[PDB]
Amino acid sequence: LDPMGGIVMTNDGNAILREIQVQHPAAKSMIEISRTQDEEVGDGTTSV
Amino acid sequence: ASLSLAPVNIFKAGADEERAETARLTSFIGAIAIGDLVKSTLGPKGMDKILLSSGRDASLMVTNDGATILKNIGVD
Amino acid sequence: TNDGATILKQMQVLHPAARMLVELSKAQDIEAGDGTTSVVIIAGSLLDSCTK
Amino acid sequence: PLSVFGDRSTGETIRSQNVMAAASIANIVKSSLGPVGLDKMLVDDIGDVTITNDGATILKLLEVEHPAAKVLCELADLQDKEVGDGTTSVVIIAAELLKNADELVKQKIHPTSVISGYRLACKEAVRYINENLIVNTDELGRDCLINAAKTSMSSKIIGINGDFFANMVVDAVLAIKYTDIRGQPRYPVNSVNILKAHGRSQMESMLISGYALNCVVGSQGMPKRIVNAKIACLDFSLQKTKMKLGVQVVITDPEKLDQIRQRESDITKERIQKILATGANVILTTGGIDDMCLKYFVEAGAMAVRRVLKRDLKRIAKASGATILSTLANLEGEETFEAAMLGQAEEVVQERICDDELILIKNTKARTSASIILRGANDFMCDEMERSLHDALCVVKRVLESKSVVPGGGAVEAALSIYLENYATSMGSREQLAIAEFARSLLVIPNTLAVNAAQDSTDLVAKLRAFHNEAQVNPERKNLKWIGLDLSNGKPRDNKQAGVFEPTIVKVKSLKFATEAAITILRIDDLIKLHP
Amino acid sequence: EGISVNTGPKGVINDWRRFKQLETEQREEQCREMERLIKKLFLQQYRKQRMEEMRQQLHFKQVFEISGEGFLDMIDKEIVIMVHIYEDGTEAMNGCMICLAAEYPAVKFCKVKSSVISQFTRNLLIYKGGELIGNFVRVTDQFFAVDLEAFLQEFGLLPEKLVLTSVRNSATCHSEDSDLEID
Amino acid sequence: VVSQYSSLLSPMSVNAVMKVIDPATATSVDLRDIKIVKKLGGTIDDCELVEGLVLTQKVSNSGITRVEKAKIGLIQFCLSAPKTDMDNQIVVSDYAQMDRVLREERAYILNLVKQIKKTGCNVLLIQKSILRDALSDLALHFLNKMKIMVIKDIEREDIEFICKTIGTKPVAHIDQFTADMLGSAELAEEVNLNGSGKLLKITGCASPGKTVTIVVRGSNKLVIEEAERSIHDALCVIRCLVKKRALIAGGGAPEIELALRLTEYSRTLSGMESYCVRAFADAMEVIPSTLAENAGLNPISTVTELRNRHAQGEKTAGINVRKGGISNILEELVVQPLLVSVSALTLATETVRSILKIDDVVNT
Amino acid sequence: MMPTPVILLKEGTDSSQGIPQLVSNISACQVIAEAVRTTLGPRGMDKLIVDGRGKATISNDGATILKLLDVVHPAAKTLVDIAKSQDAEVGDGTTSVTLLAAEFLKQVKPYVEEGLHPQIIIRAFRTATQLAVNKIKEIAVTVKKADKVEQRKLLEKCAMTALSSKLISQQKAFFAKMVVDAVMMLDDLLQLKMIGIKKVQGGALEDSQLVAGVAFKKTFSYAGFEMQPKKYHNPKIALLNVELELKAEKDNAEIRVHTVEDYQAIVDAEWNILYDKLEKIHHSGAKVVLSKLPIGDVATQYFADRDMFCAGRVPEEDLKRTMMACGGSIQTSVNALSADVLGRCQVFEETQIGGERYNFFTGCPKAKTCTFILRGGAEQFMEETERSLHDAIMIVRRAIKNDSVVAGGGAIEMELSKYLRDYSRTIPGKQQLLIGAYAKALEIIPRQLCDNAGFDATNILNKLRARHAQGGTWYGVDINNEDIADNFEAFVWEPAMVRINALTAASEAACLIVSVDETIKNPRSTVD
Ligand SMILES: Nc1ncnc2c1ncn2[C@@H]1O[C@H](COP(=O)(O)OP(=O)(O)O)[C@@H](O)[C@H]1O
Ligand SMILES: Nc1ncnc2c1ncn2[C@@H]1O[C@H](COP(=O)(O)OP(=O)(O)O)[C@@H](O)[C@H]1O
Ligand SMILES: Nc1ncnc2c1ncn2[C@@H]1O[C@H](COP(=O)(O)OP(=O)(O)O)[C@@H](O)[C@H]1O
Ligand SMILES: [Mg+2]
Ligand SMILES: [Mg+2]
Ligand SMILES: [Mg+2]
Ligand SMILES: [Mg+2]
Repeated sequence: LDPMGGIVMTNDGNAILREIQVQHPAAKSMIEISRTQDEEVGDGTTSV
Repeated sequence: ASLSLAPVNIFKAGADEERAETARLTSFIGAIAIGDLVKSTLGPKGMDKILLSSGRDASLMVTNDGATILKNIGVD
Repeated sequence: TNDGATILKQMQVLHPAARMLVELSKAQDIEAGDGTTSVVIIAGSLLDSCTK
Repeated sequence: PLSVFGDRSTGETIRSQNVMAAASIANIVKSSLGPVGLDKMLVDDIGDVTITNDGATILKLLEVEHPAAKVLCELADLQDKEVGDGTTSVVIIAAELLKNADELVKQKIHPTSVISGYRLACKEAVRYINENLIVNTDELGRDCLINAAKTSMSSKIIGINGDFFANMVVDAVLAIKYTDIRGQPRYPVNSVNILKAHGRSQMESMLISGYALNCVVGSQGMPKRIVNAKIACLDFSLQKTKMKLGVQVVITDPEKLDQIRQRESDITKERIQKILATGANVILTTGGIDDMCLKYFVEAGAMAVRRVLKRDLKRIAKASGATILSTLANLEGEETFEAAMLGQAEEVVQERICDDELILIKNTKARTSASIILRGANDFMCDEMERSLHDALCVVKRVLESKSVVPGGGAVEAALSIYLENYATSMGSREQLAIAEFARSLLVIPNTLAVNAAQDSTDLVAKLRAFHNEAQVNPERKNLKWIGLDLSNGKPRDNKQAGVFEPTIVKVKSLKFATEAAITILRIDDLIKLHP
Repeated sequence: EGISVNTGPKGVINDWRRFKQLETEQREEQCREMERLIKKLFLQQYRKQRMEEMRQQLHFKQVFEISGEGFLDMIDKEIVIMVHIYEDGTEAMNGCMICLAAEYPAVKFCKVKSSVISQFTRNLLIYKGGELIGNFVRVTDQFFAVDLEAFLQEFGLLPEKLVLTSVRNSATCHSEDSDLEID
Repeated sequence: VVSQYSSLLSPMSVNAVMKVIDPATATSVDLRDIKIVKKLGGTIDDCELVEGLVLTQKVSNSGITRVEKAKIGLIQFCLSAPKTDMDNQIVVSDYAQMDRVLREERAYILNLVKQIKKTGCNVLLIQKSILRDALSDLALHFLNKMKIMVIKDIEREDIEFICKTIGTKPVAHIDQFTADMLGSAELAEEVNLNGSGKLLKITGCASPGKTVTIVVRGSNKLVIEEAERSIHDALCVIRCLVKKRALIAGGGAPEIELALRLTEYSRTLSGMESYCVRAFADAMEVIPSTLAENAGLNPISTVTELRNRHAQGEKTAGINVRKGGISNILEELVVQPLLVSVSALTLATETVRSILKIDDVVNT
Repeated sequence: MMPTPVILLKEGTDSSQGIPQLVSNISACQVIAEAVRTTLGPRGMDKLIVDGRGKATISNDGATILKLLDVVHPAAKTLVDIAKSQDAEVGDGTTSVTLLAAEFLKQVKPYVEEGLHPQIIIRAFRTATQLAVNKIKEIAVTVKKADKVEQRKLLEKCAMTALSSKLISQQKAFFAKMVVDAVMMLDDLLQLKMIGIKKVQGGALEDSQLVAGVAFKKTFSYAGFEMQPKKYHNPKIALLNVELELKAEKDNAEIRVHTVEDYQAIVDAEWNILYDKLEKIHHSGAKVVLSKLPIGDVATQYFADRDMFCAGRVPEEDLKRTMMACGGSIQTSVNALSADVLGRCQVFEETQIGGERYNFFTGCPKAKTCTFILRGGAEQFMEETERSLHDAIMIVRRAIKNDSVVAGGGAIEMELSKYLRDYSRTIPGKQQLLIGAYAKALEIIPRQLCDNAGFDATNILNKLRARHAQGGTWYGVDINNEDIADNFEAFVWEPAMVRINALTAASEAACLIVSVDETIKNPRSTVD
């Protein structure tokens, strides 16, 4: 459930990690890792 | 160096002090006020004063006596 | 800083005699350039003797 | 009786407060020293994350309120500016110097004597370093550069991959070499464009034998690769011509409006016609290009790039031999463009880098230039790679400019401590104590190096001091000057043979700056803080 | 009565200024709050707004949540600054600010509760150059990101509109020491 | 604080004063002829005494630096499109005029640059302008093509100093820009301060002016400001030597001699004024106590020893911090001009007399 | 960290651990020592502390200053505790203990900061302290002569040394002689409660006196008291614990009579009971009557008619002291008032001292007590005089226990430092640095003396070090002569147990502080 009111319904790793707000800097690093994996090759986002 | 006019404060809160000229001024002002209050009640043609008490009793008195006038007033 | 004039001017002193001493240091700086600490110390000592 | 609207701390109170502030600043960064050092994570108020080991970066990002702490932070910044390495060692040395100097002052030693002793000790330390501990790099060949780079990149995110990053750095620095007047070589680091992009591992970081632009071609129509490139560098926008503020168009005969409007764009059309007719293939301009002119560039089969950075354009023009043209005006009052103003590179391509593209101007002639593309796991890792890489580039520049290096791992500090504690017996009576405390303060670096590795700091530093003392006393044991600390095994080691070097300028500038900062803080004995 | 007091207040100028600075801060806060606190107390169906919405999701961070001192000194220093007052239709406003902030890096979207700043609490402040240029109160009467975008562009408060690079290029700005070539 | 860097700064200050005045027929020193330039970075050991002038402005003409046998020209007009003093507009009603406007503006700029170059000028200083553009891009390009190092944004207040140093005469209209108005210099070079900044230095001038420049370097800003203040104090002291050329010992010797002699003088008076003069002498005795203090010396015993030595006849006996005792200080080379002690005494006495004539404070 | 929805400890629990908390503890101990540094030596200065009620406390004693400081730091409370411990066990050295403990901690701080294991430091401290105590016991000077005059001189010199740091140091010889006289009259247990200390405002310090007997303030005389004679030349003193006034015989007693004759008989019976008690007192031959319980007006007048003296409501301690000074027995019953239970003194007098009336019992050859009547200008003046006399009294008692002395003024500290450095020079080297740090820390006392006196501490320390190294055991700081001198020949003497206990307590405090690695502070309960 987005802050904008929309609903993202998926099992893709990158989307799930992208629509989540975190405060711990290590969690931010992990989110950035998910985005990097998605952008570089597009697959294996959950595995990484 | 006066007791009140010194860089270090030597008194409790609210404790005042008045040096020579100020003390003389206050004493003379008080004495003159009292004398002007009681006078005009002097001599065969003196007039009376009305004393309205501020207390709950609100007692009313009219008098020509200096002692009675001075006794029933708030003096500071 | 160690400059007497700079020290005196930098800090607000709020008292008339203190301000006159500050401007004394300024004047000594203008005419001489150094000795700004000595002149203020001398004025203070002179007034200290004036007390007694 | 002062009647000053503000606080006032005097004497031992303010002296101890200043020492407290400096020691706190030191203890902030003391844990990021040496190969067994560890990075720090800085999180701003809005939530940005910065993972770094550089002391200058940490001290710059941190909010600081005490003036002495500000002095040490600015000292680290200055050390970063003038040298580029040792930004943590300088802060640690300065804070230890203040601590020991204040301890001396508390013993009723006058601060002036302490300051004089510090000055004498600093001068003697610099002289002894320059006369005894320096190693000439002439006979060491290329291995000295690689080893200096590897030493500088230890304690960094790219520390383990030093075997590869050091070759990369040395090649990049040697690429930008140039000799100026009066016949000495100068190495203009910061002319190496460092481009970051997450993606593949660190080992896929590329050294471009050319220049790398972080931009894209203007239009999709123009080709993304040109083999024989004739670069034309321009410093003016290519748009419809708009007359200046002092000129206004007033029409009284309506028949002239069409001609006016036609010329309004025909002027730029003719300029581009000249530029393309000279034979140009690649056009880079700092100004913008509107779609009308992009159409000419597409039809001509040439690449046009807009909004190029000024420094990037200057570097491209210098490397390729082109000349920046802010206008098309010759010395006879005409619009023209000679072919001699065209730079040349043997290939200009637009490569895709992790779902993004950038122009790679490869192998420019008339000059060799270098650029570095860093690949990391995420943005934070790439930023730390860039910072450490800049540290290494600065170190290699210092080594190549001044050809003297000194052993690393606290060998210099221990040798200086021994020599200074020996030499202090001859100067004065209280500056004796000052110089002895300077020598003791110099020993904080090996202590911190050892304690960061969870080794026996006391025993290790005692062994190192014994080695250096025996080297200084015994005439024929001068080969023990290079004994430093091996933190991987926790034993003293010949650092000259181990390949642990650093430029002499780092140590010398660090000592001078630390001594001056300590003197500046120590000169204070009263603080007035006016109420805002 | 005619005291013409001599060096009387002089002996207490330190305390007088001690309270003077505090009352100056209090009056600064009061002036900042009160200046707006009570002073105010087919093309027709927007065919293109759906396209603007679907372009808006294509990019994330969050708006800055501010006490009173923070609100004062954020606008006192340093562009258009938008301040949203909320207490807990604020969710829709927050979403609109979140969506608009990314596409307009120049603007300084931020929000702050009214608790840290009783008629105002029960029932959007826009700054520019330290002075209020926006003139909107109770935006509930007159929603998505396109609604706020059109509402602000009607009065011309949103600066006019960027490509996405790899990650970044710049490291520092200082003396050039760029490429040089000498004989 | 720069007491450690004294062997470098004392001769620097003396030379700075002696290079801006005539040794004879000089009764004052204008300290505004000694410009102090502060540049962060380095240490105080890097302070310099540049003979020419140092400009913080950067060279607009990138790529050309360090011109030798420079012929500096300083202009006060603007190198841009023509613009009259009163409001002017150009009306275009035909495309021919539309092209001719650009053509003629280019021709005008080219003629300006050609006239400037014809005089042999190779360094150009341009005064700062706020109304119209002082240096257009076309003008800069033309000047670069002619190999002229262009320097813009020169402040208005610095014109007098620049003209006094280099020898350039300002030019306000191109009709008057001739070779005679050019200040020939040996070298005009732009240098970098080891990554801490860029300084523009014009060293070596035919017929140099009576100005010098002191460049102060330091590791932090605060020590730089204090070094500037200390250098200013040294220059002011040398100026105090220039006017009222009289030298006396320092180290508290004049103060203790004043105390002793004034006590003796007060013995010869009578009444309350004798008491006042004796108190004046006792107050003068303070400075030797302060000098004895702050040095680890016993103040009262040191002052008594000084007074005894002066009564013995040693006018130059003073406090010796190096030896931690009392000795002749002229052997320690501790001297100060007479117009420091005299000025301090006179000003302090004036202020005391002024304060003593005050009996009330009124708040407005 | 992570939120951990259900946390381990209570919310708000504060925990600090590692080297930083140890360094913080050392710094806190430094602060506590600095709070009392300037009170050490003959040049020491007093400290004034105002409580929350506005009452001031001008003091020089280190233990008193530390107690008046509301120290809440867990590590810093150890210094206050060891100061109080030294005050209780010995009575002097309450500043030296804190200075030594803080100096030990400061000296080991550099070694702590580099990761040295605290157990090593603790072992080094224990070894150095036991060696130093053995050395003190070895080199302490004792006189095995059983000479009473020599012992008295030793006690007077020790008391003078103990006193020459307080505001009564100007009259230190007079006060020390008086204190030595006071203590020598205690019999075998030297109980402090047997030495009364009375403070009377007004009068110079030299007007203070020691009473060879007992003296106490007049206690609420009733009507008819002024008719009693106020001087007796061989009185017999009746020490009683008896209420002499008309009152109910018992609280639960009730009288039930049904005849007016019985009513009159009961009234006369109460009167006869009181008069029988008074007559039994009078026929005992006593002339002075002191009672713990109130003595009524009827008894006062009865005694006045018989030329007797009465004083009721005498405090219990004063009655016990009168017992021990005169040689009687406190009687709760007057039925058997023999001559065995009656006190005796040469002279009793009721004189005036500075606006107060005092009863004096002098001329008691068999007295085992005394009384100090201190005169001063202010309440805090007499309080601090009492504190100084307490320090001197404890020193004299401890010296009575054993006449083993060492020279003061840092002489013993310098000798111990030299010995410990010499020992540390002959050990492998990890312990050598720590024992050398201990020895260097032992030099704080002469350094603090010089700093307080305004000396140049470094030169005095160098001279002392050279003198001790080249031979000379009792060389310490000479305050008046700006220099060093043989303190033993200068009669700067202290009992050895003072330094022994100081070293022991300082070492224990330092070891306890170093041994702690973590501090945990639970959230407060019932703050209200
Ligand atoms: N039919 C299957 N049987 C067994 N393993 C499978 C099958 N399909 C996929 N997998 C494995 O399961 C994993 C699925 O990962 P996936 O959900 O695609 O992660 P991501 O979305 O991050 O790529 C892959 O590693 C793949 O090897
Ligand atoms: N391989 C190594 N072995 C031993 N010591 C090293 C090694 N590499 C670096 N050092 C030492 O570690 C110290 C700390 O370096 P570092 O803190 O990373 O540089 P900076 O001070 O610029 O941050 C340097 O003084 C260096 O001598
Ligand atoms: N006449 C004296 N000269 C020098 N030092 C003295 C003299 N008398 C006492 N001292 C020193 O003063 C110290 C005691 O100071 P004080 O504050 O009185 O008690 P404490 O032992 O509690 O500090 C002792 O160490 C002693 O050596
Ligand atoms: Mg998948
Ligand atoms: Mg001076
Ligand atoms: Mg480094
Ligand atoms: Mg004592």
